Amino acid sequence: PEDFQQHEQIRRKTLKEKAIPKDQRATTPYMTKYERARILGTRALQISMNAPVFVDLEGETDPLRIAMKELAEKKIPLVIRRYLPDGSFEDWSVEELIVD
Amino acid sequence: TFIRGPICGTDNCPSRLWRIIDGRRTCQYGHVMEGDVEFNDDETRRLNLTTNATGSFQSSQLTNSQLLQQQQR
Amino acid sequence: DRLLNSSDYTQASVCRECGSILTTQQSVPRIGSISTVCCRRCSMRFEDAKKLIFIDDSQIWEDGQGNKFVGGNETTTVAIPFVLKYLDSELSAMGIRLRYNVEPK
Amino acid sequence: MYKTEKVDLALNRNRGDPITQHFGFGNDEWPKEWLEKLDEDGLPYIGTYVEEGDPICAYFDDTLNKTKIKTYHSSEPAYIEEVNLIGDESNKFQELQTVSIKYRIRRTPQIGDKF
Amino acid sequence: SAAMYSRFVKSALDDLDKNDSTQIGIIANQVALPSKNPERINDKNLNILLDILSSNINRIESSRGTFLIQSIINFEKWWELPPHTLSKYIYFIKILCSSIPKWWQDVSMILVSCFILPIKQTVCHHDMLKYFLRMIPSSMGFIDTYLAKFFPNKNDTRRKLVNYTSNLLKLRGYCSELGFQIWSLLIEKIISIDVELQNELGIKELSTKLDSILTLVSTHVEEQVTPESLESGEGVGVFNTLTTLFKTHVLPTYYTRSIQYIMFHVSQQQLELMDSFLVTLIDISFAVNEAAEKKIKSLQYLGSYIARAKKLSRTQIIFVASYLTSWLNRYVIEREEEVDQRGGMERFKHFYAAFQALCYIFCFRHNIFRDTDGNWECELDKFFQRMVISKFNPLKFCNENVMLMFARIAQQESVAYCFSIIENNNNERTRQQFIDLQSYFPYDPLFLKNYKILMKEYYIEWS
Amino acid sequence: TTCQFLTKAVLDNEREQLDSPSARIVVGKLNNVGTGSFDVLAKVPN
Amino acid sequence: TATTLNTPVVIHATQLPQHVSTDEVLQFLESFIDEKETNLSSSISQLKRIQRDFKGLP
Amino acid sequence: ARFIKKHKKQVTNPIDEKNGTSNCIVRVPIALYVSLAPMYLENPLQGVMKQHLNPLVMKYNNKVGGVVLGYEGLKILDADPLSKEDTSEKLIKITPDTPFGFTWCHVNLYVWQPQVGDVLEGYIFIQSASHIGLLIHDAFNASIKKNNIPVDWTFVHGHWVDSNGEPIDGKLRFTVRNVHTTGRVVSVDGTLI
Amino acid sequence: MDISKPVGSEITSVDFGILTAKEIRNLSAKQITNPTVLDNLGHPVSGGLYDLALGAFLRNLCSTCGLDEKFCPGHQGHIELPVPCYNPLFFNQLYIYLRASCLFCHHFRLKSVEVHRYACKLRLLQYGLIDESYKLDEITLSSTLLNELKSKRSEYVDMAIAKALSDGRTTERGSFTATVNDERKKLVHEFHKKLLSRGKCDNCGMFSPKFRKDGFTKIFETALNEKQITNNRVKGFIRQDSTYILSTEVKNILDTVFRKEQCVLQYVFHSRPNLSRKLVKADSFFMDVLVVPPTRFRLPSKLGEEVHENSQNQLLSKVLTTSLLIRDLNDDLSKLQKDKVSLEDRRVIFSRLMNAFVTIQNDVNAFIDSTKAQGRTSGKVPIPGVKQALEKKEGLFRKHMMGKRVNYAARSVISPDPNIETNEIGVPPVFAVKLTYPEPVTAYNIAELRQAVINGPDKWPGATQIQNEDGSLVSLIGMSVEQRKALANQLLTPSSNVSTHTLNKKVYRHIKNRDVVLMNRQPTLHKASMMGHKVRVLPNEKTLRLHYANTGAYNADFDGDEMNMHF
Ligand SMILES: [Mg+2]
Ligand SMILES: [Zn+2]
Ligand SMILES: [Zn+2]
Ligand SMILES: [Zn+2]
Ligand SMILES: [Zn+2]
Repeated sequence: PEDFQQHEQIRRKTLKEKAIPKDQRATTPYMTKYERARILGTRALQISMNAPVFVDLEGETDPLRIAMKELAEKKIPLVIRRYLPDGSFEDWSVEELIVD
Repeated sequence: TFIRGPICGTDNCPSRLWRIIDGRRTCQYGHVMEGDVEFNDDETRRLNLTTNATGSFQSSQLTNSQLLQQQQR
Repeated sequence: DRLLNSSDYTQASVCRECGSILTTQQSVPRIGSISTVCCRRCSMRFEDAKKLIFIDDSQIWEDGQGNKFVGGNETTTVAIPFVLKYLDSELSAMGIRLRYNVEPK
Repeated sequence: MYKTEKVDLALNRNRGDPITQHFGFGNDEWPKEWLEKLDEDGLPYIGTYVEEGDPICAYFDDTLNKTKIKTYHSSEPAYIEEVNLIGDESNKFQELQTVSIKYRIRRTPQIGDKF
Repeated sequence: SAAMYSRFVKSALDDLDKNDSTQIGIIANQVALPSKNPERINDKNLNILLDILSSNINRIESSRGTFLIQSIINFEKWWELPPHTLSKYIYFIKILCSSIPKWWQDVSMILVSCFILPIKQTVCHHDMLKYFLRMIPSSMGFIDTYLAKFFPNKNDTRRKLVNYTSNLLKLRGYCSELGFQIWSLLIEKIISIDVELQNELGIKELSTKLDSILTLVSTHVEEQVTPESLESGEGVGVFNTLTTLFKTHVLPTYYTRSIQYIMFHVSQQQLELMDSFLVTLIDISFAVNEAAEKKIKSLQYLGSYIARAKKLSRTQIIFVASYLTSWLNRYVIEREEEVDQRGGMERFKHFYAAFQALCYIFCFRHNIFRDTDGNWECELDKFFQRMVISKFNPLKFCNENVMLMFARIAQQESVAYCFSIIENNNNERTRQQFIDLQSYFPYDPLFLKNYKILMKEYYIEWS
Repeated sequence: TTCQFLTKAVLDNEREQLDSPSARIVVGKLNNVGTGSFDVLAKVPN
Repeated sequence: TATTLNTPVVIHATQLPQHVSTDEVLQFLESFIDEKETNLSSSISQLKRIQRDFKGLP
Repeated sequence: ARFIKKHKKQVTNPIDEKNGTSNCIVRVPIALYVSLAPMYLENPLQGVMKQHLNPLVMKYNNKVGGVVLGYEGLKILDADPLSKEDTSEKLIKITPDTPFGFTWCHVNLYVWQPQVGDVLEGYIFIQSASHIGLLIHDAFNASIKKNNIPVDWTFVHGHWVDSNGEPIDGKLRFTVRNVHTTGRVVSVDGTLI
Repeated sequence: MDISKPVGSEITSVDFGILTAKEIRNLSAKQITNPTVLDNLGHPVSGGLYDLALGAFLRNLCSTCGLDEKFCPGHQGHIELPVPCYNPLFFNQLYIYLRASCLFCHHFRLKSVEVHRYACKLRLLQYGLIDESYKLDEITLSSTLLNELKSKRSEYVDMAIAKALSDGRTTERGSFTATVNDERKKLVHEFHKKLLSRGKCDNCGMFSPKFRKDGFTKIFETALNEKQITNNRVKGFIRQDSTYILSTEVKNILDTVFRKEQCVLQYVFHSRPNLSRKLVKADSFFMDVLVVPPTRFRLPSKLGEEVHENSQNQLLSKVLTTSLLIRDLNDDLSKLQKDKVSLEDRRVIFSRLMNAFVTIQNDVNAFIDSTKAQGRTSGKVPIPGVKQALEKKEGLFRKHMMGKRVNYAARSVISPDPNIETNEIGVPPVFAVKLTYPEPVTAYNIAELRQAVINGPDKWPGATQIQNEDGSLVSLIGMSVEQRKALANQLLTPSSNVSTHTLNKKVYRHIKNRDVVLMNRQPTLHKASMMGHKVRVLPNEKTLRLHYANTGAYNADFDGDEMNMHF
């Protein structure tokens, strides 16, 4: 059991080391088109398997058209983890990315 | 147009497990057999195998034994 | 989608110690509880386990020959194509193993 | 477009065996909508309309004691123009082991037909 | 035989100590034969085999005796032995499955699978389960899988369904800790036979398959809930698991009417039940969080229940119909300025279905509405005339046939005027899942026979 | 030539690290270029 | 039987276990069945029979 | 050289005092990598208990070693390693191909574990000629078989009668010989000698 | 693939290795002994190549796990061998370390500090330190002189390793980059050339004899020379404190070398830090056993109506027959007494075994490869081996792993249509019936999935399957209207369980005007020739309809061009 706890202190200390803190995020402030497609991909996979939707549907039936609508009000509760090729990452929320 | 077989691997039948709803086998009342797919080989020493049913191999040409020899005499 | 999901996509199983996909089998049950998945390579013969404390009860299994075994129970299931499982067969004829690392450990 | 398939059961016979299966109807139960498309010797009526699933010959086996069947395989609905009864060039063997059916397939100018 | 066959099995048990076990293996082939075969071990030979085992079970707990136990427990028609060998076979299981408590899960697979027989042949099956499900208390869990695994199919025989249903209701009778999953088993399965029948409105099989099962629940539950089981027992528990499965199973399924009749039967046992069954249909017909299709479908469960429930009083019925008329009056306060707005009439489809309940209640309980004094209830003249002169117009968008019957019994009392707007209809000249939803009344006359005979307690007719 | 690159890699006990888009098709992971270049986390409350 | 929708994929014991005395077992057993009141019922029924036994009531 | 001795029960069980019996109820803190459905995205603590900790109540699980009674203190480990412990919005990694969230957990499992060589005292609910049937703590089944019964003890029609000539009933003290855990039910093999 | 069953475990790295002889004999089930494959009845022999512990066959059950032929994974068995054998892929790296060993000194014919130099360069190059490996030439100043050169070299390696770990320059698992991978291929190419350019043994002065090979793994040990025995016998005092050579004596010298040459051969076969400390053994070049594939990877090859033997069963047959000619002739010399045997009878047995010790090895060379075996039956286009299925254009890697075949895809002739949009495609009603899409049931589409189940499999828009909450499919093909409406009203009914209390029914709806396809035209030159169009379902045709604005991208001309379509 202690050989797991000694193992777990490594994995948490590495992920704390890899994570770039919030003030130093030097990547782009935009939503690249590979990020927008996966946000509407995963959010439409959650609406389809009964997640709570945060908008009013207005008679839509396709789960892609709901998650397209929910991005237009910045209600999507996801977090993008932009990897750098050393291992590091920067948690950018969806609400703070300029979609274009 | 059917083919007899097991009942079903569920309690929700009896049936004679009819033939191929394309790809897999089916019972009468709907339930697709879960799970096996029809095999096929699209492209020496000749053996005594008679693969016929769903691409799987069957046995040699001895039938139920004495009936071919009782009815011949 | 075109090269894993809609060609083969077999959810196989691996061992989390020897890391192979080909040496796992369903143990035939005892008296008649549920069956469980076990691995041949990590396991010992049970009489060899009695030669080296009491051996636990839940970590014994048996194949369809009645032979007992201990160990080989740490296993999970991953999602691979099937042609990997054919390749692991073909490489073991040449004497080559392909040990996998399956995370989380 | 015409198209000829040779219905055969003289194969797999191992050079000296008795006539294991015969043409013609048996005497046990058989589902009796085979009679709508097959004549009473196990050969189809000339001019019928075959689909994928209809029978083309009904050979009654003996070593399995059952009124078997042979089916149309291609998915295109064809008619039947000619059936020939080929006899043996060698000696007797005379239970009609080789039959030749010719299907006539309609080809109307569709969309996608090269001119 | 009397002394040699006792020494024969004792010389079979002796070879067990020397790991041989072939005269065990022959005698194991002797036990597990069919009962219909005269090559079997007879009755007095079975007496000799069982007391030499019940004397000492502590020798055959080996890996090489597991065919000996398996030959015993798979005794084909074991319960049809004479009762002097039957009382020792029964006494063997009460020692085997308590000395070695790993063998209970195999015999419990047999005692539950053999419940496809009528109750008068499995009287010793149910005595053993009430013993072991209190004495192996951890076995209360996995037998729930065993109940649902062997339930017969909806296209199986009429023999197997009704014998399996009636044997389960015996198991409901004493294991109150299971409770939920038995009622969840049948109501999930009787609904699987019911949605065939509404489309028939293989008929003669599927109709007579369910009415035997649907009677055997209703006659059982009218005995289970009683006046001495509400204030003193657990009849409030039988009601709640029946009313929480009406909400979860019979609400979301579509186009059914034979299963809500079991709540047309339990609810009429007392008066506080029909208040609680009413308050069940109230807070789901008005809660704002659900979609409209549950507030529409439950309002049809409100209109067609109160119209057909035999035991009712104005101290409930008018007092909710007073607040219903206030719920309409508070609906014509806010949204009668939202009737000229940019939008369609679909915004008040909840209202016309709410108003539909009033023109169904009026067609069946109008002689109740007359008080002693000779005045109507809650200013009907200030109500039935007032709602139709608005721009809402609840004659056009509501039902065509069950509301036209109301406009005959409206002008049999002249309480309102609505035929000139019918003359306005032919003057002025997404929805299909709702248009065919208000044409659905749950408690219409049943097409079955036996359950209509049971329903002359409290079901009324159109007369 | 498949045997040549195979016999060099076994004699070296070379751990493949699954980074090329031809290695991830063999094993059956998600690719690295394009949309498989980040992770999407969810934000659950409490 | 058991997919990964009702099974953890691993369980690892982080620490060594600590032997707890009965008076805190009764405090845990009290405060657990209060907070657990659909398939939990047939487990907490058996748990109700345990807590009566520790205080001592046959 | 090589050891497979890591199945050893590392904590021995004490003997309670003042009594003659043991204590076999422990508290072990575990960590576990669970799944999480896309419908419990607003109640993730409620959704882990309803999906992964409730099927472990009152059954056997060999990783903790005994029988799990219950749990306390479920804390979802956060995937954002710069947040604090007082936050109320934690992050959970979503699988690529599927919408099912996967995560870690920390929780305390109260386990009742018996071992070979301990003293247990339990009730009697059947006395037969070949065993004595036993319940421990009115939940778990035990047996004291005939070959482990001492030779100076007698039977009568029935109930067993001791060396001095009295019936035995109720709380019969014994020591453990084996713990059988094969099927879906625990089994404690006892011994009186 | 199904989005209701998720996986939790992920594969991250595929380490390699060699299957060892103690490894296979554990995991195997039933050792294959019998050279035949079937008995007379049409049934597999208990011990032959179709054994029922190697996979369920015709209708039986697999004797190890006990499942049907549609549930058995298969298991692999093993053939025993009395001779070890030469592994025909690991041959030239055995052939190089043969011609560099000293048969007397039991070391290499190179020096003792030159080898220790190449070890200490290869250790630092494991950790990526390309600089300190090159500064090891900068350490140079008899008996204790070479134990002072070896001491400061190993201190300088240890000083550089622990300094490069104080910061994050490297880690204990070791870095490896394509630049660090380059220098390893230059040292090893130099360390193998320096071992093959030796004459006299530079450790103890002796002269080692010659070896020379053939392609069929025939090596002939050449005897010595008179000048070199003259150096051997006069150096017999300091060391005082063309016959065909078989397999087992070559084994016996190489365990003796590899026990002594650990600290240099540890780093030749390791491009990463050895954390398990698995010692290198010379058994890793010799195939003591032979793992046969499972029965399911050895099914007979149907051709028309006949059934032929599997081609790998033939190459595994001839191994097993020739292993019975030797195993009889092994016990032939032992049952016959060793004093009764003459000088001729020991020499006529030793001209029978030496012909059969070749043909056991020239069949392992035939089972693995086809080029590296004998020229048989005048061309004949011979039986391909194991390597021949793992090869070029039609092999395994370039036909079944990089480019596959797909479900849910169609192809037909194209035809023009200007009356649709530029971003559309005209799907005819013969593709709009067979192509489906699993669309799960929630509250917003239950209005439309009821109407799409009632419509049945042969009316667009319709559906062709249901799927229950536990994976159990229910088709709709044969069902009539009162049975489809029996299922259409039961889509949202909860099925009570504790496992699947989250999941819900997926209906396999038809393709619609909402969906998106992925057209394609072979040959696909540039990436703008695999586009994605929105479906527009047209009636009364059989060809795909396309707008003219997309005929710049696919290079299409409407005279018989065919285009795929995915989904
Ligand atoms: Mg062209
Ligand atoms: Zn079926
Ligand atoms: Zn393993
Ligand atoms: Zn198998
Ligand atoms: Zn030396």
